[PDB]
Amino acid sequence: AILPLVEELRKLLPEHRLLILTGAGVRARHVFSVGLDLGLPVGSLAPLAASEAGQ
Amino acid sequence: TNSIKHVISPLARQTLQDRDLTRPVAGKRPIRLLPWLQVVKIGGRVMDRGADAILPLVEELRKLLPEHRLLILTGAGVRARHVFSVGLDLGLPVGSLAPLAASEAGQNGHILAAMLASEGVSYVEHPTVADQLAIHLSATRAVVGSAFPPYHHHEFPGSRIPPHRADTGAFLLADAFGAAGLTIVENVDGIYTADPNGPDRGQARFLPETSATDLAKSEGPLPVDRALLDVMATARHIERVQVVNGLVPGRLTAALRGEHVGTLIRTGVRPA
Amino acid sequence: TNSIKHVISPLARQTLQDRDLTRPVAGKRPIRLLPWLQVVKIGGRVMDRGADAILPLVEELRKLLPEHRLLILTGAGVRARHVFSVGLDLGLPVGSLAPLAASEAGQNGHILAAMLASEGVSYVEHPTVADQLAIHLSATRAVVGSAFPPYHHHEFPGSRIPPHRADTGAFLLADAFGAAGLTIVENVDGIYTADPNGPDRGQARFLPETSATDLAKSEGPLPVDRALLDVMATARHIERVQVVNGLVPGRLTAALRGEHVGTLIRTGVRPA
Amino acid sequence: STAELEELLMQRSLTDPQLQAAAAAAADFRILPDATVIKIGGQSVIDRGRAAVYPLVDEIVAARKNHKLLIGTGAGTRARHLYSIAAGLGLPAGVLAQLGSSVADQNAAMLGQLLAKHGIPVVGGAGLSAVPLSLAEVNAVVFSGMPPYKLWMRPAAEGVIPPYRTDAGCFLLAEQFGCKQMIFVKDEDGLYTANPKTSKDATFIPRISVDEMKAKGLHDSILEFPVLDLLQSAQHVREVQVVNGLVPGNLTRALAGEHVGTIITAS
Amino acid sequence: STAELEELLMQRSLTDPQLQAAAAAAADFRILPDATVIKIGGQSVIDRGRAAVYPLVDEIVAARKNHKLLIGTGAGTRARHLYSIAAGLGLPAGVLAQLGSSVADQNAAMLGQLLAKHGIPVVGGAGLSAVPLSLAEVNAVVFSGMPPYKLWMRPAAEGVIPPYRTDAGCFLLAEQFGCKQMIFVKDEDGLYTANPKTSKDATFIPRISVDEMKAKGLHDSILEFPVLDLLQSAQHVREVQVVNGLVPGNLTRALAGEHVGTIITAS
Ligand SMILES: Nc1ncnc2c1ncn2[C@@H]1O[C@H](COP(=O)(O)OP(=O)(O)OP(=O)(O)O)[C@@H](O)[C@H]1O
Ligand SMILES: Nc1ncnc2c1ncn2[C@@H]1O[C@H](COP(=O)(O)OP(=O)(O)OP(=O)(O)O)[C@@H](O)[C@H]1O
Ligand SMILES: Nc1ncnc2c1ncn2[C@@H]1O[C@H](COP(=O)(O)OP(=O)(O)OP(=O)(O)O)[C@@H](O)[C@H]1O
Ligand SMILES: Nc1ncnc2c1ncn2[C@@H]1O[C@H](COP(=O)(O)OP(=O)(O)OP(=O)(O)O)[C@@H](O)[C@H]1O
Ligand SMILES: Nc1ncnc2c1ncn2[C@@H]1O[C@H](COP(=O)(O)OP(=O)(O)OP(=O)(O)O)[C@@H](O)[C@H]1O
Ligand code: MOO
Ligand code: MOO
Ligand SMILES: [Mg+2]
Ligand SMILES: [Mg+2]
Ligand SMILES: [Mg+2]
Ligand SMILES: [Mg+2]
Repeated sequence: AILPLVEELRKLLPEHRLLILTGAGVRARHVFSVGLDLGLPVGSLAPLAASEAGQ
Repeated sequence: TNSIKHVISPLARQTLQDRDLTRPVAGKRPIRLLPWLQVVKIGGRVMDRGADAILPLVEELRKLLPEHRLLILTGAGVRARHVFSVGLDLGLPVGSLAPLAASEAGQNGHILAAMLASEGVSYVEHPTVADQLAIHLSATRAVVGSAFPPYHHHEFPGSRIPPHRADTGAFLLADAFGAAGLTIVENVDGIYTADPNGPDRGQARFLPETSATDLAKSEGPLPVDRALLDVMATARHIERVQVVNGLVPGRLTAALRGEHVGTLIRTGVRPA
Repeated sequence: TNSIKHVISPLARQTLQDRDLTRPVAGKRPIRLLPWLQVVKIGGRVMDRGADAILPLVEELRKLLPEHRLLILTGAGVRARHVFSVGLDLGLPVGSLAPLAASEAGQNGHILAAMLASEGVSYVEHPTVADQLAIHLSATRAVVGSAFPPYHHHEFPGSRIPPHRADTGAFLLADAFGAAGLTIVENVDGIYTADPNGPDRGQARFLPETSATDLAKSEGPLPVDRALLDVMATARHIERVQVVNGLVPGRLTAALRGEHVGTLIRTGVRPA
Repeated sequence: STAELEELLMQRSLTDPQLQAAAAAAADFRILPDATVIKIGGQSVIDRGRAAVYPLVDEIVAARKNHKLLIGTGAGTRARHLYSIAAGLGLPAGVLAQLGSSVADQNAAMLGQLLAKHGIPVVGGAGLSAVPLSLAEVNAVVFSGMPPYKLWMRPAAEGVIPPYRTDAGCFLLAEQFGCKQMIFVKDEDGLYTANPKTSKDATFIPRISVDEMKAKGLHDSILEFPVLDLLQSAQHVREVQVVNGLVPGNLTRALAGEHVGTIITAS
Repeated sequence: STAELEELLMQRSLTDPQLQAAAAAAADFRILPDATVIKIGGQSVIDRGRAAVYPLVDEIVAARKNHKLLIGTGAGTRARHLYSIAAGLGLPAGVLAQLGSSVADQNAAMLGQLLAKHGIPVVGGAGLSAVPLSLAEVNAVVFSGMPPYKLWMRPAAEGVIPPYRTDAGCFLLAEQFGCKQMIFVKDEDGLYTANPKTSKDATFIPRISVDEMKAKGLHDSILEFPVLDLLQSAQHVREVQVVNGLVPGNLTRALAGEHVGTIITAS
């Protein structure tokens, strides 16, 4: 899914000025499962998912 | 003895008139050279109003440059009508009048480029556009040009009025380059059923959307050429063209962003 | 019957000779197209010295590019004097000599551009200066050109010597473009009361500052044309022009920054 | 009735039919009414070389003494090579046109080098080359047939092959400058029912109209079909003649008005 | 035997000697066989001004009534100034060529302004300027001399001075267009053993070949030496004549084939 997307973007750059923001996905679901098993509050989980987005 | 010296090729010994022999070679759909290009055709009736209409337009464009890579083509306007008046009094044929109007287009373009020079914009002649538009656009963001196509002494007959005018040339360019979009700027909100500046303006009803066929199969005036519709029928890349009023701020910007602020004309293209 | 076909406009039915009728339309002060432009006219007497004077100058310019957007216009020098001597032996009129000198200017420019090419500099010919200057400067930082204006066979009569030379053309350009500044580079510290290379060398007093009028009313030689002093009076944007010696390093760089290192000539322009 | 024309021109749009009808009612001026246009095929003639070109040069040097000649060149097979290449890449009709223009210009250069000793030049400016067309010492010019629509070429319904090529360039140059006759010099006696080089049963055709020509549903023609729609829509030149330049005298006889080969009439 | 030529052209490389030999066996076509090329020195003639130019203008307007004339101009001393400058700067031969082309064009412009009242124009396109040559009331043109090799010049073995200057331009224009006669108008009666302006013991030379000219090991010549290698390799024009344009009549006598100055023969 990424390689086609990457080519599309490669073809879009000269057309637009782009800010491409990524999301987290499933790893965030895992860290949620864990943090909830531990009883952590939502404010403790937010950054943990932001990180998967950043990666 | 006097046999022909052929260069070996798939199209050798052909006349290029038999489609069954060219289709295996040239029967496929072409590519886009400048798919990242946006084309904007300013009408001459706009530029003829002067500062009152140009300065706002100039500021809008100034704000558009960092957003798009622009080819701004201009039209002729009323001076072309005058030169037609004269040339017809003299009995000149349409091929004699075509360049005389292309020139008024080019002068409008020179004007606009003078107003935009502070931003890195300049006017480029028809050969520069054709052969080398990519570099002139890698340097700067927008370039201005003339919309009338160079059919000057070779224009099509049938009418004493050149049928291939600014709109047509802009579309032909855009569809050749495979541009992202063509946008037309007029002095009216869009296309109607009749000239709203004419006698039957009371019955004129706005058309937010339509097809090239519905218009070409109709009769009556238009803010755009009919040859434009004829070529739309044979387009390859461009699927829609938006006609918008440039006297109204913000509509050109929106149109470049794909908004439906004026009239949409669907071509004969079938998307995937 | 044979009446005139007019195009409706404020200036219709006018000759453009009656100022009372044009002033309501054209009597206002114009705008600046390239207000961010700096113009530098190199004299030909400089380039005629060769490497000894050009290489230092070239390094200075190399160090100026990232600081300014430059139009470097060259002058003719002595080859033009030779072609004048010949054309006068032949009895040719001034309009026939003008282009012959413009050419020597252009060749000096080609030389300089060759020396600066490594930095992205090139020579334009003059159609391109008039129209496609903004883009050629959005690509790179400096461009070289000829200073002699194209009055080649349309040169003004009265003198067997083309009065409209490099200085004049540079100023006319700059004042049209509304440029930020015009700077002239000569082989002398500036302007004097008399030629410091001539017989009156001893009575020559340096003039750090003066006006175009004080000079035009005067009589005697100058390192600059007198037509320059005539056009200065009709200037619109340029308020001062600095003449500096390019054989001395750092003076050009300073002049571009507004320092008083040579001679300052105030035009007829009134500031705000 | 020019006042109505003027007020319409200034007010209405050029798509206004009242305006088009007013304009059609205008005068008709012929710029080179005494001139004759001929198109020398590239693939059919020039690409044959000496045997087909020297005789034609003779015929031309001979005819210019009694006629006024605008000689347009064709492109040939180099253009077909280029078209094949560029189509293999998917490049559009405009580019192909840019390319064929050059082939037509090369052939013109060759012909002009052949004819220079006879005072016949090569002109970018065929219509307004007033001097050569005026002097009986010259009375002829060589131009190159491919039209100026370079990149703005109207593409065909199907494909990237430019439909308007040398044939159309020459014909339109004739119709514009009000020339008296238009001739196509090629490698066949005229138009048949089919390409005689492929089919041997192909039947000759001495005369025909455009409508009949379309009704025949020809798969291949000796002319570009768009030229027919142009001819049906022209004002000055209403017929063209196709002849064989390999046959000596055919061109000279045609210039005199004879019916040598095939004649195609708008109506 | 053209089929072998064609198949070789399509298959082999143009360096293939079989191909070069086939090509040499081809035909020859002279484009302006009745034309005569002359070169007006810039430093030797034009840079002298009135005294040397007005008489030549007279001679030319006189001679054009019996000969076709292609008058190429030389550059002169302005070019030498430019070369000095550009060499001091270390710029290459191509640039210097770009520069000298211009001096030659200025001189041509001057000469054309002198000759316009006589119907003699200045033409870029000199060889195919067919019209003025087909006419007897013009029968001449001025084509500035410097060649088009502007930045692609073949540099010399040593230095940045362009070796193929005006002399070569005129001579090659002659050889190409198959002209009948090639003349160099300069400030000396012809070729000597040494520059007479510097060595008054130098001996005149009425006639000589290229081989003998090299064997003499001339330090300086009245022609560019590369022109000799070109002349030894030409096919149409096999000899040139150098004359003095300051002497009245010499040019006219030469155009008539007379031997008045120095004659240089390839063989
Ligand atoms: N009403 C709905 N319409 C469409 N899809 C839905 C709907 N409801 C749920 N989905 C599902 O939700 C999934 C996306 O979930 P989510 O938005 O969390 O992932 P994402 O946005 O791609 O990742 P991230 O949240 O990290 O950006 C889709 O795969 C889709 O199948
Ligand atoms: N059906 C219609 N719908 C809308 N406007 C129409 C229609 N028919 C005619 N017009 C009129 O046509 C005018 C535009 O004419 P035209 O298209 O020749 O000018 P332009 O395109 O702005 O200039 P140029 O032709 O030089 O590009 C508009 O001002 C409009 O009033
Ligand atoms: N009043 C004066 N003050 C200073 N210099 C003068 C004066 N009068 C004459 N000169 C001399 O004029 C010379 C410059 O002449 P000129 O302006 O024609 O050359 P240039 O401007 O360098 O070259 P070009 O004219 O091609 O630009 C200087 O070298 C200077 O010695
Ligand atoms: N119906 C037909 N009648 C006659 N000739 C035909 C017909 N159909 C095809 N042809 C062929 O078409 C050829 C001419 O077309 P072609 O374009 O190849 O040559 P040309 O047009 O003279 O050259 P160019 O296209 O380069 O100008 C002739 O050689 C002929 O054999
Ligand atoms: N061996 C020689 N015999 C005759 N003249 C010679 C010889 N060597 C040098 N010269 C000199 O060379 C000069 C001609 O060469 P030069 O190139 O200067 O003039 P030109 O070629 O006519 O001008 P341009 O080079 O500008 O076309 C003559 O003035 C002549 O005195
Ligand atoms: O060979 Mo062409 O391109 O049909 O004239
Ligand atoms: O003076 Mo020349 O003609 O450049 O050798
Ligand atoms: Mg054909
Ligand atoms: Mg319109
Ligand atoms: Mg007037
Ligand atoms: Mg000066």
